[PDB]
Amino acid sequence: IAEFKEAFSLFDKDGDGTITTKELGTVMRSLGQNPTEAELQDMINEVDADGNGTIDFPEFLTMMARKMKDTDSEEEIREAFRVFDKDGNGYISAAELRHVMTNLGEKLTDEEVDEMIREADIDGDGQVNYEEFVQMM
Amino acid sequence: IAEFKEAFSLFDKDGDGTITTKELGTVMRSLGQNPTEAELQDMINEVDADGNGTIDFPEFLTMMARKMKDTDSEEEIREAFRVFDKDGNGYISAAELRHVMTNLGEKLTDEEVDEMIREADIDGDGQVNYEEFVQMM
Amino acid sequence: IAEFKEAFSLFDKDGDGTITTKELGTVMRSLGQNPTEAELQDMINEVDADGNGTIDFPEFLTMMARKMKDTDSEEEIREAFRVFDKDGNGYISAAELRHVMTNLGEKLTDEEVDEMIREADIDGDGQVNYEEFVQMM
Amino acid sequence: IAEFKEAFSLFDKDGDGTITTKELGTVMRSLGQNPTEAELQDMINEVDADGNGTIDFPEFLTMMARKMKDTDSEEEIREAFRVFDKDGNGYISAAELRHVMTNLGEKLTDEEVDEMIREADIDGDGQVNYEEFVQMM
Amino acid sequence: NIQGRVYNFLERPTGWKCFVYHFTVFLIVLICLIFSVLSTIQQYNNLATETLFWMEIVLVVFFGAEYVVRLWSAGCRSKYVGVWGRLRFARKPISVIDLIVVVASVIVLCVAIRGIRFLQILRMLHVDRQGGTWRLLGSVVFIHRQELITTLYIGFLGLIFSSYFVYLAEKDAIDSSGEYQFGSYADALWWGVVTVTTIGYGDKVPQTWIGKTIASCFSVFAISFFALPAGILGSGFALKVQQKQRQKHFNRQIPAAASLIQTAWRCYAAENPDSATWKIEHHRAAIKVIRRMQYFVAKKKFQQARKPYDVRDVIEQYSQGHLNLMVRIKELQRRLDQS
Amino acid sequence: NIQGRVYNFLERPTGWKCFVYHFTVFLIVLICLIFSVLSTIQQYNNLATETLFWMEIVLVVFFGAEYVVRLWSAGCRSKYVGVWGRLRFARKPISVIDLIVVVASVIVLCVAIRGIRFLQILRMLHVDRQGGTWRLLGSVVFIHRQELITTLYIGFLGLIFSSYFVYLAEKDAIDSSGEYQFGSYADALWWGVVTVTTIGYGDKVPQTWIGKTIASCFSVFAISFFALPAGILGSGFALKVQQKQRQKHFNRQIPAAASLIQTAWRCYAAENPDSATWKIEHHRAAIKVIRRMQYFVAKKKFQQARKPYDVRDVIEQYSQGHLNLMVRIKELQRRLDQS
Amino acid sequence: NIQGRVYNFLERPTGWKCFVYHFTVFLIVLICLIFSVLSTIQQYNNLATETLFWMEIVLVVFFGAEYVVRLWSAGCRSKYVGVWGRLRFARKPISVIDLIVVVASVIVLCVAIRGIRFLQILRMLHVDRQGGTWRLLGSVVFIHRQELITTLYIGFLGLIFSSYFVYLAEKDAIDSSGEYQFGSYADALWWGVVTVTTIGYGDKVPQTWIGKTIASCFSVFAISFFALPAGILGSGFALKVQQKQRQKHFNRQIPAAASLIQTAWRCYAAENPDSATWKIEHHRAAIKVIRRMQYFVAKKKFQQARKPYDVRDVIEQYSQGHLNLMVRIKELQRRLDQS
Amino acid sequence: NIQGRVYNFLERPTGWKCFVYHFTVFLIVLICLIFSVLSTIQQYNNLATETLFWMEIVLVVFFGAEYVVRLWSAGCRSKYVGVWGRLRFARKPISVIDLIVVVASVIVLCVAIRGIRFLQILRMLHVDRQGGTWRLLGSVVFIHRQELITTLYIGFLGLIFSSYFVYLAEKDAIDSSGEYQFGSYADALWWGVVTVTTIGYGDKVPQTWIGKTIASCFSVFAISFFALPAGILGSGFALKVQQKQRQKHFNRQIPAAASLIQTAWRCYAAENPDSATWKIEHHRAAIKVIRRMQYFVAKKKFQQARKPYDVRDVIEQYSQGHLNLMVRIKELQRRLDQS
Repeated sequence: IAEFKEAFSLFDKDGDGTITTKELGTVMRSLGQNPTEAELQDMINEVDADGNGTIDFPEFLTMMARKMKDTDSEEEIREAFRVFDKDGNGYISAAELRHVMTNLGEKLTDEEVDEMIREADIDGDGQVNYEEFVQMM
Repeated sequence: IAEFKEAFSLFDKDGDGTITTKELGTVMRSLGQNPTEAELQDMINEVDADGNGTIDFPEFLTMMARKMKDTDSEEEIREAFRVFDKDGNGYISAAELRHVMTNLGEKLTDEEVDEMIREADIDGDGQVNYEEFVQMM
Repeated sequence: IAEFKEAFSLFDKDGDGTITTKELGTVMRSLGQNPTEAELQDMINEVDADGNGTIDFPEFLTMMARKMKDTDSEEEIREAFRVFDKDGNGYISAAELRHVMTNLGEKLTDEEVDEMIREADIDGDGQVNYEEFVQMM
Repeated sequence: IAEFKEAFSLFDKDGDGTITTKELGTVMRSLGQNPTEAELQDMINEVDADGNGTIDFPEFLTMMARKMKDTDSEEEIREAFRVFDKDGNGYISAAELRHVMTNLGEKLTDEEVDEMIREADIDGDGQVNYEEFVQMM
Repeated sequence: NIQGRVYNFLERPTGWKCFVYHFTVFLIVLICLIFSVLSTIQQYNNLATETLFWMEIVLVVFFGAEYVVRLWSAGCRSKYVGVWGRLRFARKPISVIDLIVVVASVIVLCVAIRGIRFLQILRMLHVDRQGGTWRLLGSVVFIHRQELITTLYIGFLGLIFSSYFVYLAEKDAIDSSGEYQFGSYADALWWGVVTVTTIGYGDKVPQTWIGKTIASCFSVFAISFFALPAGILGSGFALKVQQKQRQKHFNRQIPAAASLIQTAWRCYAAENPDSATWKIEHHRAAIKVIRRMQYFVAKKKFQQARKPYDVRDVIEQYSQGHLNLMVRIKELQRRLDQS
Repeated sequence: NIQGRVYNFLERPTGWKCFVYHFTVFLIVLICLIFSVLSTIQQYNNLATETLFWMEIVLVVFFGAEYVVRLWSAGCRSKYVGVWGRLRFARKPISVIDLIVVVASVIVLCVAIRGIRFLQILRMLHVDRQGGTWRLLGSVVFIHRQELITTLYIGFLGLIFSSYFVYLAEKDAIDSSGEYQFGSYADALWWGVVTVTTIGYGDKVPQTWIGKTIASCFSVFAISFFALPAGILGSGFALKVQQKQRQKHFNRQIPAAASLIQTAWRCYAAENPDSATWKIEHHRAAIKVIRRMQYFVAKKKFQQARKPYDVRDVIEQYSQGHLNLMVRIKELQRRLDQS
Repeated sequence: NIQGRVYNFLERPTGWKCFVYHFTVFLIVLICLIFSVLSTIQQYNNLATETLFWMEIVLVVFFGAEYVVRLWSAGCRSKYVGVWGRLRFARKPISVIDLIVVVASVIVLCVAIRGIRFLQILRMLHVDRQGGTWRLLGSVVFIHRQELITTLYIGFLGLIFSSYFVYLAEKDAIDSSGEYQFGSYADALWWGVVTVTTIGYGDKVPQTWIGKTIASCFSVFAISFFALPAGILGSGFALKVQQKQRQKHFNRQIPAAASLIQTAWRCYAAENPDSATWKIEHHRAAIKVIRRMQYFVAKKKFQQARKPYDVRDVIEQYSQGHLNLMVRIKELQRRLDQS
Repeated sequence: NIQGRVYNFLERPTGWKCFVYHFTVFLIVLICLIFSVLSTIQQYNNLATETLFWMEIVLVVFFGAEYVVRLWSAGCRSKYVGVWGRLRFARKPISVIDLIVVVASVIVLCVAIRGIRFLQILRMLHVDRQGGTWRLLGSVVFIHRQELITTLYIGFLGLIFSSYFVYLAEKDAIDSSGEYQFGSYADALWWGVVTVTTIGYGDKVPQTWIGKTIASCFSVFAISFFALPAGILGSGFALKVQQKQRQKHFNRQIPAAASLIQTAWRCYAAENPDSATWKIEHHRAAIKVIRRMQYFVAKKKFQQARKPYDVRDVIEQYSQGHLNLMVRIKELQRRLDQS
């Protein structure tokens, strides 16, 4: 319990006791992502609980305490798939899913898509049942 | 059928499989039009069907598959003429039409206006019946 | 009748047949006013009747054909005075009127204010009847 | 009575009879505060009574004539405390109050907070009764 | 062009002079109705007939002459020019109503009270020429088609159920004089219709405590479902009225209107290889597509010029300005890094 | 200036002290009415007359003195100064009503119950002095003039048709006691008026299944057209109220108000060739046109300062800022390309 | 995939061809009800029974075949595939109602008028399949839950108090024929329920001046509290309708929808140390937190894409643009101070 | 802190556990009322008395114990601490009502049916503790105070005039049985009150054509003025509800709240010359004025953080950004002209 001190200190390089935009940007650049100032702004804003522009340690605990598999969040993933379903029947073609996940948004690489298509689509036929795929995730 | 591959490839000079703003601007500049970035932005936006900022080939087919002579579009041209009609009677003076089409908007050259005034205004008198003119077009 | 050709041609130095922002600014600068681009923009906009950004001669006739002493415009001047009247009784102190007309808005010079205070305030006492003053103007 | 002439003249260094943004900024910089143009803008706006962008002497008297201990202003201070009260019971922990007043907003120094915590919190225990604290101020 | 002058007066009135004429015609028609009402009363039956004879003989002639003048004056518009154009004008429902009433009055005077009495009522539909009231009400109702259907369906279902329950609880009760009030399901349904519309004639009242309890629980809830369409339509009318104060000024839509027509003509003109529009050879294939895009851009821009203001225009304006300033700033940047 | 002090108290009350006075006057007037009502009843006829005599003899004197004091105090405003100015003040409808009621009361006391009874009712119109309620209702109704006319017309037409059909279906049916209820079109119309306004006295009820079916189909649809004006007006009132929370603060409209007056005076002053305004020779012709443009600009700017906030102001603000920044950026550009 | 084609026709109609079929079924069902009503009347009792027998024997068969076809066609959706999936489909209330009515009709025909008469009424609940009307009304009511409770509570309290006061003032008064109308609190409450809902049967009217005064003061104030829910709901419906004209276009929400799914999968994939997502060693702890933040950012961005436009989006857009331009300007500044 | 735990349960319920308790108490109270109603009926008079005795003897004890527990638990809040603080709590109207009902029940049981019957009605006012319904209705009514007064005044005036005219036209007409219906102005006024509120008991109906014409012209116009307050209030409620979807998120108002308190304390601290706030000698006079300005700035900023979004915030945001960018651009300009 409370091993998050290590990660929080890793993010807090200068040790002021808070996480600023510059530190987050430097850590991201250490991984070669090269984000813009705006993305860092939204990322910090989405966690900020006292509305000061920085991230304190208890806010870090609060953010890390959240968990998935809640219905209010599972419904979002369910609704996201229904945008591409042309009939709402619960089936989507493998080729369409591959094209969408490769050529839009985050643009995953082919290797991640291939692992995904084997973790799902146990049916093997032309249509993939995405409801159980969402359930597993 | 499907001869649009030639035109689409002509627009797609670099061959990435899509039509970007730079390619459209270069093609336009090859014709000496010199548009601004904003005009290209709206022109690409008006066709974009997946909302990515670029034009794919199936979107090109979808755009080219649209046809005029639909009532929902003919009514627009009919309403456009009624702005200049001072009485809504369906008649407009030749001089007023010439002045409007020469000194406003796209500012056509005199030769195009002259061909237009002979393709229409078969009445020959002071007033031109624009309803049949819209019907022919 | 139609002596406005001289003034319109005076404003139209280059003789294109229209009045552009540059010509108006040059004429104003010839009088030492030095306006900003925005003021010229509103001044041209307030007259423009075809919405092209320039002023044509018939629009100049239309603007010059307007006349004051219309109730819809006299009520505006009447309402403007009531802002400074602390009681709505139809009386305002001479000192307050002088201070307002000298230290706000267009900031007239003392000589114009003095001519105004003698063209009005025939009462001579501490309060000036502005209703008849508006009526005369 | 009317000793405010000295302070008003002190603010009005150039003696034009009004208080402009430059004079206020210079006076503030003489004290080492270094404000931005926007803060001076709001500070002048909050007093301006004739809407000209400057401060006249009678407006200075009007602003200085206002007094605290009015219910419409005391309710604001009462509502401000209730944001941090987790129960609305009228009690707040000393540590939470110290942290809030040191790490947010104006960020007072420790010495001011210490004088405050002794001017209030006569109870001495873990919870401070802020209602009487607001009443005294 | 006196033809258009007459057509404006008869069909499209705007002045007080035409207002007085239409007001006089409407009041004459209304005065005609009142004497018809008094003719059914036995006391005034005799004189009313002779008065109505001389009123009708002049009113049928007045309306007959007006119709033919209206028909002739309709040829000023190009929409109705020609014989087939005028036959297209008589196809309008108002002209049909006028023709029917004139012919029926002539036939009635040729030869029956139940016919002339109805004709004098149908004559009231003449006052409104342009059909504005219907053209407004129909649109406002059509916008809200879903909720009206929902509330009517639910109210009807509630009425059907509650009336049957009341009939079950009431069919064996005798009145004070003695006549089984709820002796059939039809009588209970007639009672239910009277109560849901909050009329309450009082001819049928429940007699047993079960019926009274059911009616008390029924009234407070099912009544609202029948006063709801008025509440929906009034709010719709008010909201539609509010938008009239935010209209884009008509003077500013002219350039887009001109641009749409010009771009449409330019797109059409490409079909002739020798048209003068080429004066500005495989490039023509791309030229046609460029003009095709421009036509859609112009059409989209035209529609926005006829709508009231909205936040979307602000968002779009900021979008355009931001990239314009951005590219100029980047250009100045590059000019600086040149050295 | 005690004249203005008195006029403020009588005509333009704002304080609780004036509120108490007006409340007392209104309650005295209302108490006067109640004793008039009880005088018609035979039991209390005698004493009520003598009580009303002594009430009226003092109330006519109280109102008479108040009128002349009100008339004299009206001269503080420049609008009513002078003899003709005061005669202009008595032209107002409220003063006319007060004069009429005072004179009529004096004449009645000089010499009839049907007159004094009506006078004591007309006295209630005194409480409201400024006419605010009418000034609000009239504007709100005038804004929505079209839809009220539409709904009233349609409802009236539906009533006229349905009542005639019911009369046709019902004229031969006998009542239980025996009296032909729908013996004429007038009786059917009286029934129709009662039903559309959902009153339902129950004195006339259809007797045959055809009439009942027609009335059932008629009520559920034509009733809404008569409860609709209230729904329109309530929504209009609420929407008008909402705008009061978005008023531009009164302190910020002063500079535009000063600018309008100054520009108007400057435009007028050009008529005198020797006016001091020339101190700032064919240039005067262009100077007059420049001032003419400035007058219109100032007048346009004044109107926007009295309206509530709207998206158009945001669009205009962005428009001005964008070109300002644009021209400065271009200036810096040119400064750079200088080298 | 004819299974899906059939399921679309039966469950999810959109075309005029399906509209005609549903309209025919609904009108047949409605025609069934009318003959049931006429059977209670003694005159038409005989023939109606034999007509209803042959109507019911075919209508029960028609509905029975339709149910089994509907059940089989429901397996095209993955939600209902499998035996347990189909048993999940029959759990829906509409299927339960259909099964109940079919079984009850079969049992009734096997063997009672009070049962078949009720069954022919419950059959009307078949027309609406998707449950749209309830799905709309329930949401609209749920949004405004507080004010409806408030107004109902206040109206009920006022009714309870006023009825008791009227009972106190009226319990000793005799009617004209002679029957104590307000002989108990229950009768006064029955009178109160009739008056608050503005029905007014007129069977019970106050007789003493105290009761009349109390009722007059009561009606003008407590009536409004029972016509208020309709006014609230109508305005709510209209305001909800207005938002439909400001929908963000569905074509623009696709990239956010894709991004949400991709970020969620990337966040999940970190659990396997050998997953290919690592191909882009204590840095993994920070990588997981970065992906955790990105998931929340994407989820927040998705929700905004499904809401109508609002001023908050304008504020946020200006916020982003301002700092973007600001940092670029500062960069150009630094480039200049380099020299 | 079990005192606060108890006070939260009794005074400030939020959970389903407390919901069940309050629901049970309310249903017990409601069940108490029904047996009171049935006691007035002669048939059930006997048993109801003995049942009510044993119900009341336990209900008075239950409410008595609850009151003292509620009073003790109220001391957890600093607002009610101390003896005078608790006496301040009992000053609330709800506590007064509870004390009155408990004492009255005890006294009644000590010694009368007309008292206990009223007490069992007043007990219904216990269910709502926080006073939310009144706190909402009062505010909503207070916002729209002007239009309600206007419509009520106009409707009352119209009623007064029309009723007198009808009385004048009707006072000499005999009924069928024979009893002058409009024999006095009071009877005509009673008829008028019944018609304006669209109740229509039907006990008084006009008999002469003049009265019928006047009533027909009166109903269609004066009825709307009495159904208008409901239409105003419903729209007001809906518009107030709509604003709840545009609330500024509560998390973002914290810094302004802290800043207000800090600036207020700093402004106060200047009164002591030796306070540590001076550690940051005629400059103190200007320092006090600077802090005075800062206090007003902070107070103004606090209020904007509690209001919903509006276009004014967008205008202000653009205003600030424009000058910020402008001054930076001018600074870069000057840096360039340096060379």
